Amino acid sequence: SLQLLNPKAESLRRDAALKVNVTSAEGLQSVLETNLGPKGTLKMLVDGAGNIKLTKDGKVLLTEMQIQSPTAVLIARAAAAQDEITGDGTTTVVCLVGELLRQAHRFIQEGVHPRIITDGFEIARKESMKFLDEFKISKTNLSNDREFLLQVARSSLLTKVDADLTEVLTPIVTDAVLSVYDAQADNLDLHMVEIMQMQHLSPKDTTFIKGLVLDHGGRHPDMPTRVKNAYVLILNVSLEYEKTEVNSGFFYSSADQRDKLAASERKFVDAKLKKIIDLKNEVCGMDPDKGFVIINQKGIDPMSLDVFAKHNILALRRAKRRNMERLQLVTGGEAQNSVEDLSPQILGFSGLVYQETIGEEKFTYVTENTDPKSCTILIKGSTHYALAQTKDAVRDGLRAVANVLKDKNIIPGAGAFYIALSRYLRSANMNKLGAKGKTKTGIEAFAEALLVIPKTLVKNSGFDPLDVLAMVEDELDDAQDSDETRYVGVDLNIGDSCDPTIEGIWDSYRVLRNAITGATGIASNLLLCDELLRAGRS
Amino acid sequence: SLQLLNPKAESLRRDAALKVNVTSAEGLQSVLETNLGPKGTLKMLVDGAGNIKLTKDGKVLLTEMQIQSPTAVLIARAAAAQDEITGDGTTTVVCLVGELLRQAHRFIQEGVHPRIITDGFEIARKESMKFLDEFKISKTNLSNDREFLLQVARS
Amino acid sequence: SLRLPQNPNAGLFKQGYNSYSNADGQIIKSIAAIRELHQMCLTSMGPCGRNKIIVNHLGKIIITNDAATMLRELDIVHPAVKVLVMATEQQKIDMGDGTNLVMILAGELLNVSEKLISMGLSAVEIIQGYNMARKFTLKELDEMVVGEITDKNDKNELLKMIKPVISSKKYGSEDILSELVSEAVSHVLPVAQQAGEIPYFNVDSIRVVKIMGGSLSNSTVIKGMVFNREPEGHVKSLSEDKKHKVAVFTCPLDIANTETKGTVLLHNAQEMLDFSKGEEKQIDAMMKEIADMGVECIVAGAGVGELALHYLNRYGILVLKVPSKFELRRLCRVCGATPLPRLGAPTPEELGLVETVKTMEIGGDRVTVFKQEQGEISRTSTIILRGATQNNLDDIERAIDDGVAAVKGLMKPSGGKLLPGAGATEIELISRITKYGERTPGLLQLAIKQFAVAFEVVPRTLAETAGLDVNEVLPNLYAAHNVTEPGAVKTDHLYKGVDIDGESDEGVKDIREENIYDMLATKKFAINVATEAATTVLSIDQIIMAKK
Amino acid sequence: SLRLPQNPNAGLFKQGYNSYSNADGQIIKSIAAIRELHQMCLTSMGPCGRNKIIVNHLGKIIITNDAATMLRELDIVHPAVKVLVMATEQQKIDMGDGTNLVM
Amino acid sequence: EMGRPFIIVKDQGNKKRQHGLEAKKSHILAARSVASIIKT
Amino acid sequence: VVFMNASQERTTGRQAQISNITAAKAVADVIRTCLGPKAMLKMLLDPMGGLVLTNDGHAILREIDVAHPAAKSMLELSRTQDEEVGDGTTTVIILAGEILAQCAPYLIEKNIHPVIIIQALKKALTDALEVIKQVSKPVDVENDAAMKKLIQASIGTKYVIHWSEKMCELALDAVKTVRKDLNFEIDIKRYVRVEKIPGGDVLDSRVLKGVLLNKDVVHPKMSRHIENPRVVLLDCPLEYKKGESQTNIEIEKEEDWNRILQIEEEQVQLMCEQILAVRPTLVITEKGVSDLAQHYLLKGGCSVLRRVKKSDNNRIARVTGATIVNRVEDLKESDVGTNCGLFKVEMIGDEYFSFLDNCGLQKACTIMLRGGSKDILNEIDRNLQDAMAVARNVMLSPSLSPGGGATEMAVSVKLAEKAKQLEGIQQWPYQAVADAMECIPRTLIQNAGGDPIRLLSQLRAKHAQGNFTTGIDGDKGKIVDMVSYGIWEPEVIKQQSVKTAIESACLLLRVDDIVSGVRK
Amino acid sequence: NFGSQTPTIVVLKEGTDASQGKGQIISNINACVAVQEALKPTLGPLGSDILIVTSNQKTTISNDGATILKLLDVVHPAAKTLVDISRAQDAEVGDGTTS
Repeated sequence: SLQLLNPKAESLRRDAALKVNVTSAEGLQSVLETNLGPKGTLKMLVDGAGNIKLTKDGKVLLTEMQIQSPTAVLIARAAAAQDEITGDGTTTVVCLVGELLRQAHRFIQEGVHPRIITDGFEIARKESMKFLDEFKISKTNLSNDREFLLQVARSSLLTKVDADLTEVLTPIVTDAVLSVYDAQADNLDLHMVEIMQMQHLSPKDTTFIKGLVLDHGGRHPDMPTRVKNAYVLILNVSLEYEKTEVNSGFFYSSADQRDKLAASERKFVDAKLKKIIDLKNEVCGMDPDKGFVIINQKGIDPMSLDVFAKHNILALRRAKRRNMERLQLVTGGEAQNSVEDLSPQILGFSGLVYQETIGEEKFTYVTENTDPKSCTILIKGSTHYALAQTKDAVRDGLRAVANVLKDKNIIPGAGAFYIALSRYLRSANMNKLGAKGKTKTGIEAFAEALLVIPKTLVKNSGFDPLDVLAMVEDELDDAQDSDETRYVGVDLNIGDSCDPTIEGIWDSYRVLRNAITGATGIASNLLLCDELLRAGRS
Repeated sequence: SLQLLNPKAESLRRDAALKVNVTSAEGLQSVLETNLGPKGTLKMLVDGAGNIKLTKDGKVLLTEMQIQSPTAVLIARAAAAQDEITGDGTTTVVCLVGELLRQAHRFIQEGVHPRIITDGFEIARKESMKFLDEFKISKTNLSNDREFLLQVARS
Repeated sequence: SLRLPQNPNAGLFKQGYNSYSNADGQIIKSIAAIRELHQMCLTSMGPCGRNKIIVNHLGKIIITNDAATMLRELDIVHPAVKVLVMATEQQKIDMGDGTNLVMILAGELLNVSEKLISMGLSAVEIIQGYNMARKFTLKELDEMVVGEITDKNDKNELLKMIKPVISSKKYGSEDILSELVSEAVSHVLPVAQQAGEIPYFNVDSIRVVKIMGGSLSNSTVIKGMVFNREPEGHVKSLSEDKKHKVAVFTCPLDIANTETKGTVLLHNAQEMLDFSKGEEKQIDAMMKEIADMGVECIVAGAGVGELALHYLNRYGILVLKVPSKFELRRLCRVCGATPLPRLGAPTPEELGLVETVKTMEIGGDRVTVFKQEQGEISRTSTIILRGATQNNLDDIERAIDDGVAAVKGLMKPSGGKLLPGAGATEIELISRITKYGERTPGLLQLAIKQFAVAFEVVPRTLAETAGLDVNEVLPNLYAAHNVTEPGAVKTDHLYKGVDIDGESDEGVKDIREENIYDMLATKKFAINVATEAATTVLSIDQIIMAKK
Repeated sequence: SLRLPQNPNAGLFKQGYNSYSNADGQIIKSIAAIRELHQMCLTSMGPCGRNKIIVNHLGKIIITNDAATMLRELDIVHPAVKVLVMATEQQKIDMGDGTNLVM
Repeated sequence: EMGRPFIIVKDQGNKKRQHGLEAKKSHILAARSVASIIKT
Repeated sequence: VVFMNASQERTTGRQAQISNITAAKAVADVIRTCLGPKAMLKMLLDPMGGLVLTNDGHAILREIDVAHPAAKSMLELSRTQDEEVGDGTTTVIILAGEILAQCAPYLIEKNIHPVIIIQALKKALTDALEVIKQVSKPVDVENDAAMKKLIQASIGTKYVIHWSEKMCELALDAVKTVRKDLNFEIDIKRYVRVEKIPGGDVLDSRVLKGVLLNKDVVHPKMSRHIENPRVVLLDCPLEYKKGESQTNIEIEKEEDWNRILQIEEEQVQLMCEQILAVRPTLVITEKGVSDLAQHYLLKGGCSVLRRVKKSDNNRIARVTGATIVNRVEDLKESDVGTNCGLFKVEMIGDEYFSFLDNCGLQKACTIMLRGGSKDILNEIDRNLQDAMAVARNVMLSPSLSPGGGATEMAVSVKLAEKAKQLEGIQQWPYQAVADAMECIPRTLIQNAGGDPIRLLSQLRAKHAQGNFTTGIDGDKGKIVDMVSYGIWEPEVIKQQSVKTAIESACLLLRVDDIVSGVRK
Repeated sequence: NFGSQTPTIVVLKEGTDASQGKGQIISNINACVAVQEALKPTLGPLGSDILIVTSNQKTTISNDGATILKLLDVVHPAAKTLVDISRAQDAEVGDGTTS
């Protein structure tokens, strides 16, 4: 009856739209299921411009590839929102949504109405949240031990690159925090670390720096590259005027005023430079090994470069907006706009400042600080995609170690949490039901659908997932009567079980909590949508 | 590697071909799903020539309507041949073939090889023949019971 | 998000195949598709019904109000409409009467079914509601019958049968059209009362000849068949009377030719000189035996050579050409002759009797008069139909066939079994089925009560086409049926019916004086076909079409 | 049996996207594709190596045996070749010697 | 017109109709063209 | 000639009436599955690409382009129900679509003139409002526990019924915060702020009184946590103001150009001194802020926020109590925001968020909704607006009417008794409304999987016993009264649904012709 | 169900005209009056004649109502009734076909 409204309008009702939601989610899952696990496949994104991007994360894949199917758009927007807050779980949510639909679609053909199916999802999900509190283990972060942070950070890097580069990047992402902590304030910000993209050495030769690194080099040759003692002066004012707000001009009566009107603009430039030179010599005069460095956010007049060249002052222009807040944390100084107010107290301190020339550009390196409140990570690569592949591995590793400090509870990984929910959701007894036979249908579909995560890991390794999970159920049966608590994981090497706590594999709290809740809403709305309609004016 | 053998060719294999037999047989069974049973739906066929075919027989639906999918062609020739010799079973075979592909498709995604799945079909089918001997009920034609022929004809 | 999946895995069938099911309001669209052609036949119902013009692809125009004839030239698309189209054609062939009733009744059963489906009634329960109500309907038709035709032929009694049937088709003048058809029926009846023989009648015996020009009042009834023919040798008024002896030959008149390689063989000039005079003596010897028997007319079934037509003009023998077959077959039934293929002397017992053969100008061309007289009665009489337009001549020919088909209804059953006309048949069934719906417990009473509501279309159609308000006239008619039956017998209130124009307010007293009645044998098959036509549409849950 | 099912995944992603995966091709197949450009560098290696003429869409002709210079002016649709092209670009930028050995 | 095509005779737009004084003027001038040819 | 260039051909008579009724029925037929607690969902595709998945009646109609001219009037009926009330937009089209469906076999069959039917529809509309008024009972508007069960009426259909226990606490404090004494509470949706934050959990939410801004601080030294915040709203930008007269300065002496830049720096410092007179802790402006005015406010500890939405400034003035003043010379201690507290900037990777907590009766609140995805979060936003709209009509009038099939059937029973007593030409169109009120209770059974034949047959027999509280269950389909389960809806929702359907039915029945091609 | 199009079934084949409304029977009246317009000046001994040229370029001059309608090919259904009465009047009496 839709064509009577519009001739070009189309629709698919009841099972016509139901087959779309099950197939489109299964087709999208089949592509992204091969990326789950350390043995997962590597996708190469090639656009019309010829750019090559190698990443195993579903956030970049779904962003570069436009999805025509409307059903998979909900999964892409759900996996995108999962990467925003938790920085992880893109592939996990995609694999859960498609599995919740296929398991529930089998009961629909048996005569089960989708309404009671959605009831079994919400009741079983609330019981999983209660089990999540008992299954998680609280940790003490006051000791700041390295061994605990290395194993958690390595687990996220094993899903990106091989084990050779993982061992190199593991202490880097572990050192990504270090001196940044607060006991009372609880505020933790990962935007203070800088991601540098440059081609130098090899991707495995990168190292961590304890201080800020800038991409701007010395504008004048006489500016000393290496400075033992430097006082960073933050200047947000532009020394070179781009334009005057009020329109004005210079009208000279005689040619003698031409050089005078040109010197009139020299007074305002020298007025800002007069207080800067007096600030350097204010501390101590004729003092070797002590330099003075200015980092400016706006442009610097090339004419004024010779003013600082005689005093051996390093100047940097066109700094990033996020760089101003980082100068206070690293150098310990204070952000200043104009030069009207200066003092040695607001100046920063650095133990080593040097610059290196890579290609046609020069980069500024600042390190050796007393109590630096921020740091940076230098990402080097041998090609174009090496900068994008390592960056996606670090950014996904930053959010992993952040949840450890934000939440002291750590949940073991390697599919140990999904297997534990299988036996718990089989029989709920009289605890939570709400109906006779109506609710138990949706709970059974949600319980067997959580086993796709451990089975997908085995399929990427080339083994039999049914044989791996067979020995898992046999161990959990004997562990209950032996009065011993054991966490059974999945090992992809020999095709046997393992212990995630001993093997060093753990998962974040916010990633697993938002994955179950996020995938439940996506799969529920698709089961509750019986019609797919398209209408509008072209 | 087929693009090197032929300039223009179309092929689908493994997971692409696995969805061919499962999905195509699912759409064919759904047409005859409402057909099976005495309360089943009634379908009318009208071609471009003006002829009208109104019947509940699944064989007329397969012969009159062309099928582009090659998977259902194997099912259509099997369902038609069932009605030829036995006069019945057109919609029954379609419901058996289409459903057995989907029931076995869930384990194919689990990593089970298709050969050991089909090997279990013959083992389970041979037991249906041994059970068929004890399941059937013997009837003697020497009684010449008319009521027995009435109830069978009404099926 | 930009483009839909466009029904994936739809490649199982060709792109021209479409699936339509009772769900998604398509069963309502099928009922709504009936109302498009239903209102076309509503204005054509009754004596005030309006004829329709339908132009085919060849340019032929047939103007008729008959629902069975109009649906022939129309191209039908919707499949369930063809169920209604082919249902009206069967009623015209079988009983030759009640064609517009099957079209209207089967269309109203689907209209009242739209409310039945909306209330949740399954297609199975709706079919059982009409089948149980139809069986009670056919039983009440035999209880409400009044009067009988009794004797086969009567001057007055034939005005109560053919006349009310032809009143709806080209109303015009009443007694003019009724006398022309009623006269031709009395000629084809074998009569032979008290003999105990089984009566017989043929619907193809009476033939209608369409002749343009003149007026309807100038039409007459001819006991013989009338064709357009030009006599070859001469024309004869045959005033010498003493009737005639006529013979009919289905084979042409000519020298018998070998079916394989007919060839003239002449060895010498002696055989060539006698070859020209030899063929002249063959026809002379064959035609002499026919002329000696007193045969003044010979009917030929094919082309006759010129050598054979020469000796036929010598003895003054007329020549008639009867092409094809059926035209010659009905000629022998008039004179009672038996054709024989040979050219020899016919048997005197197989010769026919025709008193006069005349050739006069009627519509501008020469027609031959086979008309019979009082004695030596003949069968298969023809009716000369004069009209100004050829379009009126076509439907009146079918209007006469409706009266001829009504004569067939006087043979197979025990009698005529006249029913109250003017829509009084369908109105009385409303109060009887309403009481029948209450006597049946359960949920099946919903379809039974609505089955009697569909009978309200007959009084509403006759009132709407008459230029009267259906809201004022129809409830005033139930006042006669709302008083049921009194404490005394002899209740004449069953004769109340719907009146056209005039003073309105019901009227025409009892229809017994009006003499318009209906046939019981027609209403039996009219309800059965119309019910199965609507049942077939409701019994189809899914409709599949090809190429469109 | 005339038309293929077209697969359900045809509606997923777009028709312009092409897929090469394990068992779907590549796997020493695409390795045989770069042998055309690999043989190009084999003839240019050594003091007896052969120079190659390359005409860019702009019309400028650059005749050299350097693999880093030749692969720069060539427009190559095959993506995995760019992995080898960008590998030779670093050899020229940093060390500046041995570009033919890397390819 | 009321919105429906009105065609009395086939080839409606092909055939033309002349009436009134213009129909008589075209007939006289048609004879004058033939007359001036024959008068010479 | 062509005469009229617009639809020279005309379709009039019964052909135009069928096209208007058939197209109007198709509008209600698609949303039949959208009614009830078991109702399904509908997905829509706009030409922009944004996907909208909801069961709401209005959201489906306005996003579908209908080529039928008369069927577009059915699309705007939900806008009347949404703008005036916001609840019951689905029942309006189902009722209005059933009227024309029931009124169809009259002009074609009974040949009754439309105006004759219109006179019957207006008389049936007056009697319908009296039946709804009689079945309505007053309740306490100050009872918090009673208003929680009333909001669950529209929630039972929506997917948020799982969070309904939490959702009622969010919508209750939202309406109570913005309302004030004066036409009674005169609450307006514009004062309620609903912010959509991707990610998080739906079970964890809180009602925040204030304005949630996504803008970061303009300077790193700016304190993100203030114990006693003071908000001063300024519409004038802190950047140097330029005159619109396009003043051109002719510079002659050498000290003229250097003085212009100094005066520009003196006025920016002067405008900061006018602000520091009251010593505000916070500064919020709707325009850009220059880098020179940032340093002058560092000594006073003035946190500056730039590029704030224009409508958000009016919402800040309600919570903080500050008065908006454009010029810095008129700033006084009375115009400074007071009683505000709990100013903190929480660190989230996506955006920087600022929190405000209040201690002239008009207030405002910002509800932070955390969903599982951006598209589901758009659904909770729409479900929260419809949940707060139910509490509006409860606070306007104490009248409360039953729902769930009890109100619709209570009217049809009263219309059946008066119909037999009319005995006139208007008796037939008067019975059309009685059968039109049956679509809503019949739809609830078809979506629940029950048998509408046996349930509706015994349902009418219950209303004849003298009780109007008998409804239809959405799950089991029981005939049990609605007093036990507690379904109740404001009378305004029932009145606006009946009034709109009657006024819309009379509009389409008066259209005897459809013409196009005008191109105004 | 076999496709997302789901075409709407039309009762009559494409190309069929419409009817009912207002003025459908009036269209048949104006068709006969327009044909009458040509035969009116041909009535009476002082009447005029009509020149008709067919597609074969056959010149014919006739004031007779029967002959004029034979030259032109009338595709209008209602206007052909005037042709039948003109040929029927000419067949029997032969005069008065114009009247």
